[PDB]
Parts: sequence; structure tokens; C-alpha cells
Amino acid sequence: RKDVPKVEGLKLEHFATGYDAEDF
Amino acid sequence: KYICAECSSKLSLSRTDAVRCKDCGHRILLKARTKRLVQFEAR
Amino acid sequence: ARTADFRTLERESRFINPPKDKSAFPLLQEAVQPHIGSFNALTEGPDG
Amino acid sequence: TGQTPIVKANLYDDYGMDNFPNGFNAVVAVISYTGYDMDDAMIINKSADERGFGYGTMYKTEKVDLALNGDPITQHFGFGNDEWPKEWLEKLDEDGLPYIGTYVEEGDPICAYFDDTLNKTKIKTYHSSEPAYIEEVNLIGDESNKFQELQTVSIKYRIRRTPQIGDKFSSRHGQKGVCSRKWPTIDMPFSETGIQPDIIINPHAFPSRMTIGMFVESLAGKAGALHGIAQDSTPWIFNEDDTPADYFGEQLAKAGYNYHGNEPMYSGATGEELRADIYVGVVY
Amino acid sequence: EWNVEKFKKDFEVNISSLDAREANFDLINIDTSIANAFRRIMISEVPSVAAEYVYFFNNTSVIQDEVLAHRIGLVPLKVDPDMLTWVDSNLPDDEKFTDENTIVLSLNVKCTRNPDAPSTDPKELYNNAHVYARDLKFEPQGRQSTTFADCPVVPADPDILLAKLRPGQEISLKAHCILGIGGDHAKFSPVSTASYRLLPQINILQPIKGESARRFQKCFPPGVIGIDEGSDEAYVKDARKDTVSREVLRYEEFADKVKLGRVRNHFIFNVESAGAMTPEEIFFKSVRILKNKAEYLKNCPITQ
Amino acid sequence: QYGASKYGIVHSLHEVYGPEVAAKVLSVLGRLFTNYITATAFTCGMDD
Amino acid sequence: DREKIKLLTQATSEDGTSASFQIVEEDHTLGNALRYVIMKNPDVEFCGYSIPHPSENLLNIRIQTYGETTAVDALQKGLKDLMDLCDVVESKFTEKIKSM
Amino acid sequence: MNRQPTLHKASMMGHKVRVLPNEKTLRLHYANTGAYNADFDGDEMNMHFPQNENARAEALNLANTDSQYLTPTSGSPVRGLIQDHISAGVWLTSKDSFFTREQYQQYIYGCIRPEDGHTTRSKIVTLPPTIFKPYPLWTGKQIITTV
Amino acid sequence: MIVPVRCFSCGKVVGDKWESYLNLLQEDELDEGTALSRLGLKRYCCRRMILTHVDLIEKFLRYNPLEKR
Ligand SMILES: [Zn+2]
Ligand SMILES: [Zn+2]
Repeated sequence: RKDVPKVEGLKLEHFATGYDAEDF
Repeated sequence: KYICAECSSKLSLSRTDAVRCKDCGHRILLKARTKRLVQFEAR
Repeated sequence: ARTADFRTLERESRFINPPKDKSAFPLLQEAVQPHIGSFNALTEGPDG
Repeated sequence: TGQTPIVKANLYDDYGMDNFPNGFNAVVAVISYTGYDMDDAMIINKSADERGFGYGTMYKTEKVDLALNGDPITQHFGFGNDEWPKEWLEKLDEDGLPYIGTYVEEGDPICAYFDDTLNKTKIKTYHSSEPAYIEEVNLIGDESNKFQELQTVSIKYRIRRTPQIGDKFSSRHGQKGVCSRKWPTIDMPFSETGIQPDIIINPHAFPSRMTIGMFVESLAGKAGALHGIAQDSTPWIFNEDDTPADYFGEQLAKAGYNYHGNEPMYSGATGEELRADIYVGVVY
Repeated sequence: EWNVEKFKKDFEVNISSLDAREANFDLINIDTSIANAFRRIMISEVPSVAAEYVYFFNNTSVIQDEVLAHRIGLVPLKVDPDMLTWVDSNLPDDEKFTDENTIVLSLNVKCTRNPDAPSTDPKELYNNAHVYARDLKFEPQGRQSTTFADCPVVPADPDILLAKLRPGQEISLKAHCILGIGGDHAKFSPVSTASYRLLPQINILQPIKGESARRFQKCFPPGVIGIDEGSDEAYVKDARKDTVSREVLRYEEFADKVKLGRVRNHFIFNVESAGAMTPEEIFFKSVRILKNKAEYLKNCPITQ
Repeated sequence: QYGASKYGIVHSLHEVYGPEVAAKVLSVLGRLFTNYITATAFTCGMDD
Repeated sequence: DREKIKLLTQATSEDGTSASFQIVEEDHTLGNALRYVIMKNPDVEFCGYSIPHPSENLLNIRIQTYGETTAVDALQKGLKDLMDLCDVVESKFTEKIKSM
Repeated sequence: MNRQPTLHKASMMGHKVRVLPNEKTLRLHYANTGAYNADFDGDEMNMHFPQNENARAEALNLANTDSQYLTPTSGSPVRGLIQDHISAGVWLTSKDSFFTREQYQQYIYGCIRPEDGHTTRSKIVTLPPTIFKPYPLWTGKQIITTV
Repeated sequence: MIVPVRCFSCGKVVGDKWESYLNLLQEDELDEGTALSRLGLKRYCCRRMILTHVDLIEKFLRYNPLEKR
């Protein structure tokens, strides 16, 4: 059995209520 | 007034007139909508 | 290689104009196969 | 407002059922917060309902005809100049047919016919406890070679069916339920982000209903609702080695939310944080 | 004893960010009941202009009649409030409707065939095939039309896709819009998501120096935890960029030497606007409408 | 203690004070845990 | 303006260090906030808000006090402290929107 | 009231009336549905109405929901807080469940409401807290003693 | 059928971000992730609105009984 293919290339798409994707 | 079912021709009939379209040989007729006021809720 | 995902730019393409070629989704047509196939064979086939 | 499932079967696209969306996706919060659910009954958000949360319409078709038979025609559509009561133009035209898009109650004229024998025009009204809208009227005359006269008209009604309190919404896991009360967003508990859940499910149903899929799609749908991906259900792909709560958990971990799915919530009434975090997700 | 000047010497504001659409400010040592009262009154009580009644003439379009009236009602408008006062509902409509109470926006669109070389986008197949929100032409009428001569009645987004048309189908209507509060119908809510959150406090019980902080900093957002060197034990940069997720509680290495708490006194507010309000004036009206709700009971004796 | 069980707290107040007081405590307790839930709710989770 | 707030003689006291008040078209907005601003008065024996049923839009405020002070005075001062709070929560926000 | 199919003496109870300008749907309680054995998933229950004053007194004293607390079939109660009040009772009456002064007074009045005639003291009373220093703090057992 | 406006959960306007979303998918050939983040939809409540819409209006309009086929 081969493992389920993990979705690659994912980042943080959520932050504080008043902060955007400013932190790398 | 009325429009055909397959040819979609703007037509109208009167009293003692055959219920059919004059352009094609069909029998089904649709009654179009007239411009009148109607008040509904914006919810 | 994301997953078994959906598509919008390709489904809405079908919503714009149906394909002039054979009917798409060649799996749902086999759902009525016992129905349309039985009534088809009533006239289709040798000796009528 | 039908939508496709975020987490859907692999054959859901092969069947072409994307053309026929049968439900929608909204944020589920498995809480007993309100208190109006001692069963699988649910509670919708009133602020979501006023925006079209599960908006539906009904369509009825009634064939009104006057033909009993080779016999001479007796009943005639339209109007006869013998005698006439007033207040019959708001619903019908001069031909005895109704206008399109007119609101009709029970007891309103919908089609008028004149008869020469009784020298009296009488109205046959639409009798139904639910007032509907007039949509279509079909004129058909057939069963005759060269003599034509209409004695059969097919009127079609549409029913504006706003989802009221009392209807039966349900998920796709056998989770039956009736709307307990339309809870407004004013006192609805708000999460850390600020989204108010448009549906609340009593967690006490799960021990007896014996359902876990709606939990695992509450994380899968939550991961897909962030990364844009669409998880495929396709059962019999997971085993004891890689559990779906872990596979879908790592996606939430790298997304910025909790690994298990417990999202910290804030109460609506008082305003302070709850004791424990609230299980939040989306379910079709 | 708790007094107003004792609370005033401690109450402070810290505006983190501000924009013409969204503003994020901070409130220091304020009570949760008062903060929740501000959020609860911002999502419900602030008035706004929205379509209330619909007068249709021809809706031959495929989109249903009540659905078009539903979408036109949900269409926001960039109309400044307090220009049209409240209207009573007991009196009949013929005199209830005045230019001072409501303003009317009309819509008259017709679709015709347009020849072109043929899968092709409907933008060049027909004329006015898609009716957007910008087609809602406001009708200046009544006694005072100069009040909108500075800024005309424009929808909050002219790119809203209301309906689509086909040749032979027409849309002719006039729409009356009035003011209302979000409690009656949440379409009158000019806020997108009015919410607050408590500042997540993080306590350091044991030293975190070494390779422990290399893996501790990544469990949180990078802007939260700061490291200087192998000595000078790591600290927190700012607890406002930290989203509460409890990721460190999964590891047995950190499950004993860190505690995640909440500052029950420091709140932060992030409010948005639909287009008719501004995130500053809507909070200025929030403290004003609460100041009006309780003052209405102050200058009012008790009955029985 | 309270609910459908013999020799409970409500089943005891029914004997010492009567059914009116018993049903009274049932309703007051009902709104008691209802208000306590409104201020502090109860939920299930995948981690449970 | 005689339907907004009214006293409940069915639960009030005789010196009237204790009484019950009823308000209409109100909710946790004023129920919870006004409940908090009165507690800082050191002469509050017992006072809290309670919604009978969310269908009807009412609100009840029981208020009990010690001697030397009735139940109406503690209410008037309670609404007074809310205004003293609204003035400072508005002035600080105004001075901060100018301090940018 | 009457639920079809009615199969026991406790299936026909006499209740007071309380209008609700909210909906067009009948509203029951959690203690009554345990006696009716009636679920809420699409189940419908009719509503009878006595017309005589004598029949009104019979349905008020002998057919009321209070005197029907104990079924005569086995002498066992069928009325009680069903699902969420016992799971919340474990947390409220828990040992590590401390409430401040405000959370202690607001919870008590949220149930008593002497306006609607629940208590007989005609004046609510409060017990001293369990802990004095550094600040007062109550307990779940203390909040049960008060009610 | 038609693209919804004023997302039920959040309330942000979404009906004006459907054709611009189809342009970001067809022209720029972006993925669903970035195409949703570019439109300005941070919360997953309003993200799933047009991320999952079916838009059956493009197929309902093909039946025009008022003009010849
Ligand atoms: Zn024809
Ligand atoms: Zn949303």
C-alpha cells in the first residue's frame, strides 16, 4: 500500500484578525 | 399577447379564430407577460 | 498532483455551449442501459 | 444556492452531478451553547437565513379545462357582455386569462369563463391554503382536424419557499434534524476570526447516532476551505497506519489553526472565552 | 472604590492599523461586558440604507422575480446615513413615502442581438447581456435633490453580478430604499465581521535557551518568539501577532515549561465597512448610540 | 440525582415537600444549567 | 414614555431596599452592561439581569440594597456611571484618532 | 394534550397556557417530552381544549403535569432534565468550579425571578462565600445550596 | 444559479468577485489558492462562496422561448 499523496507547497494562509501575510 | 412554442413568433388571435400559429403548423401557444406594476418585498 | 479535485474553468465551459461531439460524461449513459437496451433489442437485432 | 461538496467522492465528477447541486456548504459548530437542542435538532443563524441560506421554490401545475363529450361547445373562455361584477381586472385580462407574475390568495379569480345557457359569467377560484405566484399559462387546442377552439388551458404556479423555522435540514450522514429556532447573529457566539456559525449541532447526538464522518469532513472541509484544495472522500482508502485526523490535521497545522480542529470561541451573551475550544468546520 | 477617574487614568487606546475599509485598534483594561456591548451594538443597531420595497414591471428574465428582488435588496449602497430620517409604518403608503424618508433607484435594461464572429464570451454576442450593479440609476426627485449633488447615490461595488440577460428579455423596475437596523433585517448591517479577541498571554516558566528555542519559535508564528543568542533566554516579540492555536501543548518537551493564558483586560477590535460607513465614524456612533440608549432611561421616571 | 431515577434529589423533595415543589425545582434547575451553559457551553471534539 | 421602564410591585420591598424593574425592547446590550456598572456601588446587596424568554423582547433587573439607600437611587447612579464611562471611552478614542 | 398513539395514563397531561408572539409552532418542555415519550424529529402532537369550568378544574388539579410525576405502573418517575442539564451539572457542581461574586448573583436571579412567583421568601437571600481572602469566591455546591 | 452576494457566515460582499476570479484562472493560469488570496478573501467563510459556486445561470439561459433558435 502506497501512502496518500500529501498536498505539496502549502504556507500559512491565516493570521491575526488585523494582520495580513506579512510574516514569511 | 401570445407567442409560439417552437417558432417564437409575436402573434395574437381574436374571437372565432383557430388556436394555432400562422407561420408554422403547431398548436401550442404561450401567453407573454405585459408591463404592469407589482409590489413585492425586498427581503 | 494535488488531489481528486474539481474544476470551474472547464465545467463552466460546458455550461457555455454543449459539445457538438458525442455526449460527455460517458458513465451516466450506462445507467439506463438495462432500460433503453431492452426496448432497443425489441426492434434491433436479426429477424426484427 | 446549491454548491458542490468540498469533500466529495471521486465518482461525483464522473457522474456529472456537478450540473445538479443538491446542497450547500456552511460553517458547522458542534456546541450545546444555545440550549434549544436536546436531540439531533439543529439551529440556523437568522442573519444567514435572511441572506438566502437554503432558499428554495416550489412549482405546481394545474390543468383547468372545460370540455365534456362531437357535442356542441357550451362553455366559452373570455367574457360576455350580459352582466359583470367589478374588481376582476387586477387578476385577469380581458380574455379571461390571468396576468403573469400576479400574487393570488385562496379565493381570488384565476380564470373566468362565460356560458350562454345560464346567461351568467361565473368565476372558478384557486383554493389552496398556501398563496402562490402565477408563472405560466399554456394554451392548447387539439383532438380536432379542421375545427379549432380552446377548451383546455394549463396554468402553472410557483411557490416562494423561504426556509422558515420548523423545516428539516440535515447533513449527508443521516444526521436528521428540525430547525429549533432561528438564532440571530446578535447573540451568536463568535470565533477568534469573527465568523458566526450558521448552524449549531448538539454534541450529545454523536454517542447515539454513532457518526464520525461528519467530524472528519469538518476537518477535511476546513483544510480545503483554506488551501483551496478539494479533498476526495472515496472510502476504503484509510487504515490504522495513517488516520484521516492526522493526515487532515497536518494541513490545519501548516495552515495556522489547531491540529485537532478545536478553534477557540467566544461566547455571545456575556462575551468571555468559553471553557474549552469549540469544534469548528464546514459540512455539506 | 472603583470610580470613573480611577478607570480613566488606566484606560488607553492603541490604534494598530487604520484604513478607509478596515480599522484595527486596541482597548486597554476595559471590562468584557462593556467591550461585548460595543461589538453587539455595532453588529445590530447602527443604521444603514438598503432596499426595502420593490416595484416590478417586467421580469421576463430567467432569474426569478422574488430572487431579483432578493439580490437588489442585498446590494449595498454608498449612501451616508442621517440624511434620511426614520419613517413610520402605521400610516398608509401613499403619504408614508416621501423624498425625506426614502430615495429611489431605477433600472431599465434591454438585451438585443449583436452580430460577431463566433465558446465565445457573451460580451460581444449581445448588448447588455450582463446587468451589473452600476446599472442601478439613482433617480433624483422630491424636494431636495441638491443633497446628493456632491456625491451621487452609487452602489458599494459596481462589479456585483445581479443578473444575466438574453435577447427578448427585459428588466424594468423602480426600487425604494430606506434606513433600518440590523436586528430587524441583517441586510442593514454595514459591518462585515465585528469581533474582538483577547491578547494571548504566554508565560515562560523554565529556560528555553539552546536548540529548544529553535523548535519552539516555529510552533508559533515567526513574529511572536524572539531569540538573541545561546544565552539571554528567548522572549516574546509581541503577543498580537500570535494566533491562539495551542501547538506547543502537543509536545511533551514544552507541555510542562510553558502556559498559555489570556489577558482579560486588553482587547483589540477589528471592524470593517460595507461602503456606507467608515470604521471610525461607526464606532463613534457605537459609543453614541449606547450613550443614547441609557440616557433615554436616565431622563425617564419609573412607572408603578 | 435528578432525572429518571429512584431515590434522587428531586424524587426526595417530591416526598418531603410535594409534586409542586418537585416540578418547581425541576424547572429552576432547567433554567439553571441553561444559563450556565449560555455563559459556559459544552462541546465535543476530534481530540476527545 | 411610560412603557419603557416600569417598577414591579409584585416583588418590591416596603422600605423598598429591594425592587424589581422591567424594561422592554432590551437585551444583553443593556442587560449585561448596565448590570456591571451598578455593582461598583458599595451599597448593592443583590442585583442581576435575566431574560424571561427570547421571543418576547423584555428584560428584568432585580436590585437589592442595604439601608440608607433605596433601589431607585442605585439605579440612577448606575446609569450615571455608564455615562461617565461613555464619556471617557469616547474622549480617549478621539484623542487617539488625533494622535496619529 | 394527547400524543398518538397514546398508550399510558401519563400520555394525556394538563398544562397551563403561555402565548409566544414568535412562530406558528407549538412549544414543549424537556421534562414533559420524557413523559409523552415523544421525539421532535417530525413528530406532531395535537392540542385539545376543555370548554367547561368544571372540566377546567379537573384538568388543572387531577390531570396536571405535576401530579403525574410518578407513573402508577411501577412507581418510577418519567420526568427529568434529559441530556444537557446533567452533563452541565457535572461541570457546574464540579469541585474545581469557582464563581466570582457577579457570576454567583447573576446565576441565581437568572432562575428565581421572584416577579414570576417562583420563590416564597418574597425576598432573595445570599449565603456567605466559601473563601474570604484574598477575595471572595464561591463554589458549585454553594450555588446549589442557594437555590 | 447566480453568484451569491453577502456571504451567509461572514457578510462580506462576494458577488463582485466571480468574473474576476474566472479571469485569474483562465488568463494568469494561477492555482485556486493564490487566485482566492488575490481577490482579498482571508476567511474561509467567504472564501468557499465563489471557490465552490456552480453558476447554473450560464445553462439556464440557453432556453429562450422568445426568439428563434
Ligand atoms: Zn408558430
Ligand atoms: Zn464568508
